[PDB]
Amino acid sequence: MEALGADVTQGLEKGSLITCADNTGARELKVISVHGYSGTKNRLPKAGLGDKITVSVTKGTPEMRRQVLEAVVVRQRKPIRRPDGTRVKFEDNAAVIVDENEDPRGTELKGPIAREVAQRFGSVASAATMIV
Amino acid sequence: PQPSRPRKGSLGFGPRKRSTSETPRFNSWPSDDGQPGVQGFAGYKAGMTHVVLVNDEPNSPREGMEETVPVTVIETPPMRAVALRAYEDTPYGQRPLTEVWTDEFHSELDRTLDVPEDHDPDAAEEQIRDAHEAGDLGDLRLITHTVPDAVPSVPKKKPDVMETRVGGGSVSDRLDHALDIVEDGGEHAMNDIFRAGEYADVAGVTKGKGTQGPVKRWGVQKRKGKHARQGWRRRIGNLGPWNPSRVRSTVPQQGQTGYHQRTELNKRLIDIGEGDEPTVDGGFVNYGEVDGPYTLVKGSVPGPDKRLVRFRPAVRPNDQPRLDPEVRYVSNESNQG
Amino acid sequence: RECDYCGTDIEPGTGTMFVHKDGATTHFCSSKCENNADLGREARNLEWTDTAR
RNA sequence: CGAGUGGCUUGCUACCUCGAUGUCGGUUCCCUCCAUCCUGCCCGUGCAGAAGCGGGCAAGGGUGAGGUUGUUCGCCUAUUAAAGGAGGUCGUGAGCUGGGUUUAGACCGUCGUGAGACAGGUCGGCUGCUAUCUACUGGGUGUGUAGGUGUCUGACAAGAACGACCGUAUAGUACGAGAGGAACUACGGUUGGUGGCCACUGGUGUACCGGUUGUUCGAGAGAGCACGUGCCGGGUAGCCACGCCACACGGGGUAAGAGCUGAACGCAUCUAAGCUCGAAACCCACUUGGAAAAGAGACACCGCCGAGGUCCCGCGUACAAGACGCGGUCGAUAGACUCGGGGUGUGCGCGUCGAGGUAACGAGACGUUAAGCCCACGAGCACUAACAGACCAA
RNA sequence: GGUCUUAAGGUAGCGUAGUACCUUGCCGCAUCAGUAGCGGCUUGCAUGAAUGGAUUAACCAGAGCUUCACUGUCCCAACGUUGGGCCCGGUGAACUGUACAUUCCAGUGCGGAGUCUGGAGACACCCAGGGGGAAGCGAAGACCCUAUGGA
RNA sequence: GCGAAAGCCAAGGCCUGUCGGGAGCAACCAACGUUAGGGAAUUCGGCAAGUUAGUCCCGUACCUUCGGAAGAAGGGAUGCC
RNA sequence: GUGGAAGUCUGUUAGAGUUGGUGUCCUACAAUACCCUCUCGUGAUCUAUGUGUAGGGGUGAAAGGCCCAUCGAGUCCGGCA
Ligand SMILES: [Cl-]
Ligand SMILES: [Cl-]
Ligand SMILES: [K+]
Ligand SMILES: [Mg+2]
Ligand SMILES: [Mg+2]
Ligand SMILES: [Mg+2]
Ligand SMILES: [Mg+2]
Ligand SMILES: [Mg+2]
Ligand SMILES: [Mg+2]
Ligand SMILES: [Mg+2]
Ligand SMILES: [Mg+2]
Ligand SMILES: [Mg+2]
Ligand SMILES: [Mg+2]
Ligand SMILES: [Mg+2]
Ligand SMILES: [Mg+2]
Ligand SMILES: [Mg+2]
Ligand SMILES: [Mg+2]
Ligand SMILES: [Mg+2]
Ligand SMILES: [Mg+2]
Ligand SMILES: [Mg+2]
Ligand SMILES: [Mg+2]
Ligand SMILES: [Mg+2]
Ligand SMILES: [Mg+2]
Ligand SMILES: [Mg+2]
Ligand SMILES: [Mg+2]
Ligand SMILES: [Mg+2]
Ligand SMILES: [Mg+2]
Ligand SMILES: [Mg+2]
Ligand SMILES: [Mg+2]
Ligand SMILES: [Mg+2]
Ligand SMILES: [Mg+2]
Ligand SMILES: [Mg+2]
Ligand SMILES: [Mg+2]
Ligand code: NA
Ligand code: NA
Ligand code: NA
Ligand code: NA
Ligand code: NA
Ligand code: NA
Ligand code: NA
Ligand code: NA
Ligand code: NA
Ligand code: NA
Ligand code: NA
Ligand code: NA
Ligand code: NA
Ligand code: NA
Ligand code: NA
Ligand code: NA
Ligand code: NA
Ligand code: NA
Ligand code: NA
Ligand code: NA
Ligand code: NA
Ligand code: NA
Ligand code: NA
Repeated sequence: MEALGADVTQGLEKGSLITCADNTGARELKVISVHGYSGTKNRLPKAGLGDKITVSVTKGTPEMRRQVLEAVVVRQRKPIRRPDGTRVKFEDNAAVIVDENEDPRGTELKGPIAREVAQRFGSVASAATMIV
Repeated sequence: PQPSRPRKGSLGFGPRKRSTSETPRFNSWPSDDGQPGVQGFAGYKAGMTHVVLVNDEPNSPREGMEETVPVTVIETPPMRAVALRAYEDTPYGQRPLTEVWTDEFHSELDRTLDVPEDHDPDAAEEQIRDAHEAGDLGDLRLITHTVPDAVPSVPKKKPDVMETRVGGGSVSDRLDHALDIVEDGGEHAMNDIFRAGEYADVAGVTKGKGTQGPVKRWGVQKRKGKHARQGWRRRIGNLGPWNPSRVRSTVPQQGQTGYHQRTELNKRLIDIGEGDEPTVDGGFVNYGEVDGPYTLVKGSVPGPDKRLVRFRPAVRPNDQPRLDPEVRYVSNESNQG
Repeated sequence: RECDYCGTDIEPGTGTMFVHKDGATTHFCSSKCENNADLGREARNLEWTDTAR
């Protein structure tokens, strides 16, 4: 994919329960797989900010609950590094449900978002209230 | 069916034993392209700090922007090419022919050598040129030594002698270039060989660690789960199959780890200066204060502070030289805190 | 820049930026400040801090 | 239908061991095979393109994570370039595990008059040993080559030191009615592997500083104990990874294949002689080791009554013994002191305030006080200690 | 089949059961995915009434399963603490030993060789290590068969 | 302090759970502390470890043989002067 | 409200027992040990001393358990070379 413009220490794993930063009806997400990723023996597959993960809907409306959708990691508690040296970290781990075209499924994006995510997912970017 | 997995550690840096010489020895040299010149230099590792740089890469979207880059500070005072050794091409490879020395010796070179009292420079020179006429002259390298006395932080005074090669235009011209350098007093500087922005190959003898287990030495796993509580924690599963009935040298075992020679490739020379521009507040931990000829190398360099490290024009660079990078800032913040 | 906690100048090429839930942004110069902050301590109440000085 | 190859399955045999070659499955760690799953280079196509399908060369590298089940096998999910198969005593219990088979207890079903049985199911049910030899990983001491110091050479040896993916431009282009939709090349990043390093982020940090509970030293001050820190908060150096740096291309020769010239055979023919090309595979390149390479190496200088080395002494860029490196008054090697640089977070005492209380008394607040205490780093500094001196050696 | 063996011919219930071979039975719940677990169905290889059947509150170091919480069990390991380990003084065993023995790759052989055959490699001695091999050491195999053996 | 509990300390006893010296003291082992993000992905199985905790106040489901379930669960408080 | 029942509950009170760690040990400290964990703890309770039952016989809330490290028939000597 296109360079994030930031070094990332993946803070998530396959099976990780994160927050769905949108009004889709899905509240809690469960990481299932990481697009384009292949690990190594015994290594639990890792996901970080800026990744397109496959997700399962843990909590939310009966309609969205138990579905398998794609999503983008917008926030993560583990730090990330920027070109100027500074580390950046969030208050939680969060992703935004997305379709085949990488367009957000929902209409509104709750909470802040990382600027680096913009260079990758524009439609998600141009849907954010805050961009840190 | 038991998933595959690359072996633990590389088999290319062995045997994993203690190095023969604390002073590194390059086993390769750059090609004879440009004008006659010495193909290497040396200094002494001091420590690390970060530098703020302007993006030099033309292919980067960030080109021209501020950029924080890790740097290892190395005190690189002038060295002295005390002699010219010529090798001859024999049916068994290259062999040292003769050496052309000088008279002007550094006051403390005898702490290592049996300095020449009676030497015939001309004769050796003649022998070298006669061999050249015969078409048997291999290559030409200069015997060099450092001036640890010039570096206060470094306790040693006993100079580190090492042979560096001279790559020049023609054999006839670089021979002369060599002879000249030597005749004077062999004094030369990092400026003479390098320029900020060029990529160098830094060789050095890594930080020693004594004997270490397979886990640290080869990166094998630790016993996991229940296995970890049985009496085995950091020992591998087995030394090998039933057959062949012997332990193969390729299995990860305990031993000397650290204090090995390593030659890191493509190290960008962020800046070659002089003075105390790079010194950290409170002094470089376990080293001291830097106030003299120095070199700022991008990233890490093998070895501990105070160790001797060697330079060489990258023999296999991937990028094109991007001369004299713009340094907008060099951290002088204390390395304690 | 300046540490949003103690007030000293953040040495360039250092520090962390904690992004808050609401979207707020706090630049810390060190873990010491981040940790005193996590304890609920206000920079104004701690003497060693420039903010207090 | 016919001819075979393999030795993974199953069966057959009864050669080997019953004065015992520890089971299945798993794990961990190492090497290998090719009948190739991916990746490289190719041929055919019912090959427009894109996506495929079938075949050839090829074992360099890769071939991963999970849900049920003891399972091997297999079924299933989501990722993937692909998630290939097989050998090494069905590799691996003087390595681990012990869920299953297969001891002694017990139940259920079936069978039996019964003890009790089951190629039925089920719960419980132990893992011994100080390595003599050999093997290898690393470390030394000697002898050989036949005085010493420093620098090298390179027979050979090891490597995957690099493998793979995604994205952008090319390009909405070639191709195509349209839908759809490539490539050469140039770039940016990711993943896996590898080697090193700690400025930065992170962990540790029973160095250190502060808070505080119980108790003891009469109170105060200041301390001990509470498991090898009472607990809580912060945390330097170092060591680390979760952090940071580096890890080609290009040549040469080939395979499959594409061809040139060309005869046997006037023609034709990539082959028979000859030649031009062409794989992630081979060789070089690069990295690491390597004078014990018995052809036991080369150079330079010093020295054979003196070059050099060992011991001794202060120490570490080194370290399990040994080894290694540096310094030794022609000195900054170590300690003390003083600074600098750091960690804590504002000392004892005193003054004012303090809810109240007649007063006694009083938890606490502010000032003095960026205070007090502390530092595994740096510097200045010969003050103390590197003294004295011994030995060996052509 | 719409009686016959042998007296009767499975009633209440429970049921794929700690009993169900087929079997991972089918449907559902739950999970991304559930040979598990629970519920329903149930023709039950071969359930069933004091050989007790069904049900059931409380109890349980009893067997299986799910959720919240928790966390170095794991990703993937690091640093530290105490006792060892290493070096020195003193004390001071045992196991084991046909002989020889620096081996490695192949071969051969009673078909699982340090010793045979062919090659390769190999200067001697010593220290530390983790245990690949000596079909390592330990026990005249518990398994299986045999004995005109035993209990 | 509820206590014949812990922890600390008297009286009384002891340094005889009877080999020492040295190396910042390496690998490896036994006990153990702390580990960012994730949070059972480990494994036959959460085995091991961890979490919770004392006292008072509020409050408390299905089910039940009416005893129980029940400290269900959940919520709040807690020092000193 | 009183009362204070219980093969009642919590409990390393004393005391008794022995679930997991398949830890430590496994030429042991020990021919059944050590540590943590865990169960009972007013009763069919635990325990000292004395006393009875003897080998095809005892004893047995039954495991073929136990009867002095000896048990699907104790130990000793004899039959016995
Ligand atoms: Cl996955
Ligand atoms: Cl393991
Ligand atoms: K046998
Ligand atoms: Mg695994
Ligand atoms: Mg065990
Ligand atoms: Mg630092
Ligand atoms: Mg800092
Ligand atoms: Mg064996
Ligand atoms: Mg083939
Ligand atoms: Mg291979
Ligand atoms: Mg096997
Ligand atoms: Mg195998
Ligand atoms: Mg074995
Ligand atoms: Mg065993
Ligand atoms: Mg053993
Ligand atoms: Mg078992
Ligand atoms: Mg079982
Ligand atoms: Mg069983
Ligand atoms: Mg203490
Ligand atoms: Mg069922
Ligand atoms: Mg009846
Ligand atoms: Mg032979
Ligand atoms: Mg026998
Ligand atoms: Mg039998
Ligand atoms: Mg009989
Ligand atoms: Mg953690
Ligand atoms: Mg699991
Ligand atoms: Mg698993
Ligand atoms: Mg437990
Ligand atoms: Mg009771
Ligand atoms: Mg109790
Ligand atoms: Mg009695
Ligand atoms: Mg029985
Ligand atoms: Na253990
Ligand atoms: Na053990
Ligand atoms: Na074995
Ligand atoms: Na065959
Ligand atoms: Na067979
Ligand atoms: Na035998
Ligand atoms: Na096995
Ligand atoms: Na291959
Ligand atoms: Na499976
Ligand atoms: Na075997
Ligand atoms: Na096994
Ligand atoms: Na075992
Ligand atoms: Na080639
Ligand atoms: Na030699
Ligand atoms: Na019946
Ligand atoms: Na009971
Ligand atoms: Na731990
Ligand atoms: Na062995
Ligand atoms: Na004594
Ligand atoms: Na009453
Ligand atoms: Na016990
Ligand atoms: Na008897
Ligand atoms: Na007798």
